[PDB]
Amino acid sequence: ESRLDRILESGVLRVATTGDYKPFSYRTEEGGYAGFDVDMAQRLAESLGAKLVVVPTSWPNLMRDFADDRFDIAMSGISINLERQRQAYFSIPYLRDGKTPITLCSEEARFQTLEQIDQPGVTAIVNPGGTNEKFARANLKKARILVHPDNVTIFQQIVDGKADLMMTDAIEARLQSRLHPELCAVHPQPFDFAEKAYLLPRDEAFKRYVDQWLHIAEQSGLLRQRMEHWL
Amino acid sequence: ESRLDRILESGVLRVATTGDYKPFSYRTEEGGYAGFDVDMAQRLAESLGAKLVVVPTSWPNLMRDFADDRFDIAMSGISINLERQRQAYFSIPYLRDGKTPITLCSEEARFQTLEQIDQPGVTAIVNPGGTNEKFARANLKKARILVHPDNVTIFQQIVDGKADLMMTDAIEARLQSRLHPELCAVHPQPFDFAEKAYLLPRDEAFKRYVDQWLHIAEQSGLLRQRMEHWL
Amino acid sequence: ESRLDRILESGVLRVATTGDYKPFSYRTEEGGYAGFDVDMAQRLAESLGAKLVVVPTSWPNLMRDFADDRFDIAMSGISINLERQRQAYFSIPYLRDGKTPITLCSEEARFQTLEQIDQPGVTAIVNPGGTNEKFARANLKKARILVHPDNVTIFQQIVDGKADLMMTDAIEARLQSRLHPELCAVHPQPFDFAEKAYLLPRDEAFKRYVDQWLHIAEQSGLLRQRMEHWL
Amino acid sequence: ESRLDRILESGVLRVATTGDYKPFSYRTEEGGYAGFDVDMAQRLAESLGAKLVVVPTSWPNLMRDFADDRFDIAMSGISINLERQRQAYFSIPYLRDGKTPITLCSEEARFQTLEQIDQPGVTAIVNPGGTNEKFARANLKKARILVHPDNVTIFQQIVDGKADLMMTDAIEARLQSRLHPELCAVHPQPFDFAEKAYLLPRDEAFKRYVDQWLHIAEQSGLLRQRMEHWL
Amino acid sequence: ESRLDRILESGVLRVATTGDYKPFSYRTEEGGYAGFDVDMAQRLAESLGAKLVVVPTSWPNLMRDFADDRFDIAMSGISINLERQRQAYFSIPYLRDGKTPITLCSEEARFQTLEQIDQPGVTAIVNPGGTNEKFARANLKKARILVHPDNVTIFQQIVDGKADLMMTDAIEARLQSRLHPELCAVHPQPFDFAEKAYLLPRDEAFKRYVDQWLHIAEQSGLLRQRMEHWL
Amino acid sequence: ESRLDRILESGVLRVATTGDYKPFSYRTEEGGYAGFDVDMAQRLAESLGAKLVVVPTSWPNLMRDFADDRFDIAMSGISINLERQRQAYFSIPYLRDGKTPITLCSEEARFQTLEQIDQPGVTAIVNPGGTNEKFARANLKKARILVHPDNVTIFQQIVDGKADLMMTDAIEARLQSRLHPELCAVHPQPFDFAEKAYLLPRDEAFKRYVDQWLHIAEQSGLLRQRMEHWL
Ligand SMILES: [Cl-]
Ligand SMILES: [Cl-]
Ligand SMILES: [Cl-]
Ligand SMILES: [Cl-]
Ligand SMILES: [Cl-]
Ligand SMILES: [Cl-]
Ligand code: NI
Ligand code: NI
Ligand code: NI
Ligand code: NI
Ligand code: NI
Ligand code: NI
Repeated sequence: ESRLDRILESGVLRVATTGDYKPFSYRTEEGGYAGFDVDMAQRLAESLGAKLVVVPTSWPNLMRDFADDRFDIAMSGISINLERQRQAYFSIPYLRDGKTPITLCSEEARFQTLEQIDQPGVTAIVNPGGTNEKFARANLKKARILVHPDNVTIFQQIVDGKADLMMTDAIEARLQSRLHPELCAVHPQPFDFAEKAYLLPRDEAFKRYVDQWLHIAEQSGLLRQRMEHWL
Repeated sequence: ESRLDRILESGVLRVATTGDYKPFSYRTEEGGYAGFDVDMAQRLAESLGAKLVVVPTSWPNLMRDFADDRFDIAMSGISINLERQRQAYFSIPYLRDGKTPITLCSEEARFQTLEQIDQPGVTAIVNPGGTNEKFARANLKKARILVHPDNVTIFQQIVDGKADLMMTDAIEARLQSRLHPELCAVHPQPFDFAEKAYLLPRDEAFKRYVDQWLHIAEQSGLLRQRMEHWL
Repeated sequence: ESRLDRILESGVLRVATTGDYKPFSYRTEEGGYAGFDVDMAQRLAESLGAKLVVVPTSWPNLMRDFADDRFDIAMSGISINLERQRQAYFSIPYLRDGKTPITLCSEEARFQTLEQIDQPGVTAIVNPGGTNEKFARANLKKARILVHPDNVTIFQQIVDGKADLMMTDAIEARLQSRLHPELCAVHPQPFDFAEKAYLLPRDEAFKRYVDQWLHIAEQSGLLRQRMEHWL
Repeated sequence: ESRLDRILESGVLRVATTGDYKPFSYRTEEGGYAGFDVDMAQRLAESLGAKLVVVPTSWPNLMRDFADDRFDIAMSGISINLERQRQAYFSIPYLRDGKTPITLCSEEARFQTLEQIDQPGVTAIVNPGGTNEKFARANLKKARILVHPDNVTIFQQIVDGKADLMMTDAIEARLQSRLHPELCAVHPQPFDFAEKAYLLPRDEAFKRYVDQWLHIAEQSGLLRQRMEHWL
Repeated sequence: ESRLDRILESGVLRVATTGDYKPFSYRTEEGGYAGFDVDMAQRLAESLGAKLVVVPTSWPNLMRDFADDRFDIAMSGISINLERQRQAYFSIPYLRDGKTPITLCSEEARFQTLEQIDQPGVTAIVNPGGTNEKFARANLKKARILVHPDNVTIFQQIVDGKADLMMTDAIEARLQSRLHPELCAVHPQPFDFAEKAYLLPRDEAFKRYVDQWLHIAEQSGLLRQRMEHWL
Repeated sequence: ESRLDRILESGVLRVATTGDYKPFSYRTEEGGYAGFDVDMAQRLAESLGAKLVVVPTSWPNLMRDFADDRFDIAMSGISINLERQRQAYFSIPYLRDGKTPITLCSEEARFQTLEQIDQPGVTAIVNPGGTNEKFARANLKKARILVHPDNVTIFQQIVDGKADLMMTDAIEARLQSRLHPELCAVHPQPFDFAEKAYLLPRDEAFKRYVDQWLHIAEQSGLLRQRMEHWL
């Protein structure tokens, strides 16, 4: 009936992950994968008596890969949103997040609200083809949106004065502000709300299983332990 | 597979509503529909890229209209109950409510408990064919139950002395006690428990979508904003 | 479509229960069944206009009986675990529990953690073929595990010095420590986490109904009332 | 030692109240006092075996009357603030409130934040000599502040176009928006935070008593009962 | 300045206790004292580098002994009430309780509310000179109140048919219903609210210390540990 | 009467701080003070219309300086403990913390509990004369305690193999594990409980004021804002 049965029979759990989003999912020096969600993936696979098989995907290709049935579950710092919910399921959430500006610490007071940010003289930098760009284009009608394809240098462009800010996952803003003390994550009284969860096929029994596993992890304190370790 | 796909393809969301229950659902002077649940309906339709098409229904006809597939979702100050759950699904809840007496303020102390209310000398007035009548007949074995078909004058009958009280949705009792300072909503330490939710077909993917949409509204604070506006 | 419809048509709800686990499920002097979960079962059956038909099962046979479709729901102090979730569904939970040591009160400080317990000189007694034995074998690599088939005398073996402790449901440890003031339930800052819930077939509509019924019981305070009565 | 002893000996509790703030404190047709805080005052006096003696005061005179020892406690919809805390004590709080704009419903979107409100072309109306005026002058450096002494007509000035909005207690904004459907209370995701509490002398034992009384009212559900009745 | 300093200098903490209220305070076979509050007392004394000296008191004499300064703190299953708050302080609370009927299990449905209980044909038994008698006389204007001085046999009188019920601390009702399976503690949706706390002199610094000690016990989980052990 | 009045009259608030505990209190390149608690200190002083005057103190001298009345309040990442509560007051708490091991990440599993840590072959390093040393000596009867006076190099000694771990404030362990990815903060399901608060004189009115100020900061979200900025 269900993918749950298929996974139990094959002894393989195919987990898609991007490897481009520390602390959730990133590449080891040896070319392997590591991170909070890789850790969780190992635990889910083990609960199913299954080998963990990591399937590479990317943000632009995530939903195409989903439709093509390239994986059983995607675990990679993925936000729940209604566009994705059109085609897929999500597990129960494991983290509260949301987009938020990262900007020069010296300019923090200037960029608290969309109204302050959405001005002709402002430049918001974004990476191409993902939810960051969608969020910028949906919420900025006046500010310049600068699309920057090289994610290795994107935050550096803010420091270098090519852009005023980027609006990205709060967890990313926070981490980058550590990598670049020059930068600060804006933190109003919240800027946007979202949750992280695991992307699932439209499969009732498999979702019930994944949710039960994640719920036990959450209530037992295991989830918090791993979050304290990684995040 | 799912009604979710059908709605996404047709670009129409059919929402049933009664238009007889301010603040959830009522008629504008022009003959249109307005209210908290009409507002929410517009937001759900928009999230689906769909036109909102309001389908009239009524309390006596609600479940018949459901069975006849006259709508995709019903949004109209509808309480979750197990009788309806026999045939339909409900979304996650958006409001805690429950039946409660509305009575003369001067008589408030007399009507705190079913035991006090369920006495030969008491008259409880009710509207025909809905959950109010069912609740009265299930909980009053001694008191007189007076069925009154004209909802425009029903609360006036309490003030006029034709009945001692009515047991109805707390939100309605509260509102009517504003319309008629003569009346008070009874508020024990609670009288009955119920939640309001949206009536759904037995459709897993569509329910998951609606719940995700409503959950985001709830956690982001949007739901509270609209409740503060309307309720 | 659903077992929900079948139950509504037949007017019978088949509930499996073990009758070997006071306060959830036990036998009356007359050979009937009683307990918290029998009480709840009566309420669920009544909500469905159905006769309650109790179907005997046992811990070793529970999942076999499930696979054989011997019952509609099992209600018997059953813990949610992922092994069972492989084949079945669970309702939303009604009690937080988890395994915990029961030991001589005089030895309580010695048996707070698995590390203290899992030592060559320690003997943990367990009943055969259930989750207690599985838990012991999964968590004790050094201590002796003593399998004792006679559940009537099993706790007596601790008092009699044949074993140091047993690790069992906290609710059971607590109750037995009342039956035997000689014994104490260990209570660290928690030892293991689990929830009790009702075992369901993979049936979406029936699960939605059961969950709605149980949710109303929980939020209305009925669940707490019955727990205060029995537990 | 304490005013507590003095009140217990004299059998009189002097409670100051303004009588100008329904639902907390207002005047009856006969010239008496009524309201939520008068109700609570009666209960506190009764707990002390004391007569309730209401002592009139006003917002401009409140702290002067306090310094002059004209009362034992003031109960009148009073917000805790640090200016008052310089000289007085407060009981534990009984209501969460805070200032918020009340404006034309048609203009609600324009007045969500101080930044939007504090513009040259905007006029904020306020009553003289209280916390409303202090709040306006502390938070508006550009907008016009219009001082209006006649509290009976002050909200009417907004409707009449003499002012764009007033920033006042949320409970007042809410109530006035009921009196004038023309007006709406602004409700962002919160605009300002404050609590209502009772004004006390610097008297440890008397504060401990009042807090114990109020805590019992809160935890027993009595407080909520009276709030549901009045507010 | 404070009793805190005096206790620190003398190295003695005088704790009053009744020894007539298991599980809080009772007598050992050897004539010593034991119980949850004796345990807590030892911990408070130790934190102060002080010897624990237990001072006997009784319910009728508690406040007289307080006034006579016979002890530093009383720890004995004592409820906070406003009568005691007239003269003494209380620590922050450590347990939520309240009076509740204990009655024959077969009669449980008959005695849910004061209204049902307060009838001419009903007899409520009470022990003399304490809060139980005060509660009965304050809340029963019709029922017979039977004063029974022998606390060893008082619950037996209910079983023996000399009385219908007693209204006493919920923790006591619960325990007695264990001692006498014949009896049940009534548990409405709550009957009365009260908290247990420690009785303190009007001494600010000593109260701040005791509260800090108890707060740490509560937040660290120590309090729950001891409650799980004793209660 | 109170120091509150004295501060209001003098227009000076003397705040003691150590300047040796980033992120709470540290020295700027210019020799000034900075940090979360310096930020909060500025806000408290401003609320009192007072100049902030920072008074240097140190961990060994803190309580001596308190007794000598060298300051009005101490704000410096100070934990509430009962030893300090003997002489001083604390404000309400602003942060939950507690001691926890920091150790090599590779050795994390070995040092989860005091029992594992307190072994002959283990060396715990500590700084002299503070709560870290007191905690080590109170909880380690077998492990070696190595006292290391140079706080600049103390964590380096763990990395260098001179010690296995240090037990220190969780916030410090966390920060140092960032400074030294080589190290990890242990995070069991909690190791020890403590709160941070501000050290106050035994002065009722001043404590009530400080608590009111801090409570407003907490409930308004200001406290969280500053914590998100600094911590
Ligand atoms: Cl770690
Ligand atoms: Cl509005
Ligand atoms: Cl019972
Ligand atoms: Cl009312
Ligand atoms: Cl125990
Ligand atoms: Cl920041
Ligand atoms: Ni770790
Ligand atoms: Ni609005
Ligand atoms: Ni019962
Ligand atoms: Ni009322
Ligand atoms: Ni114990
Ligand atoms: Ni910041």
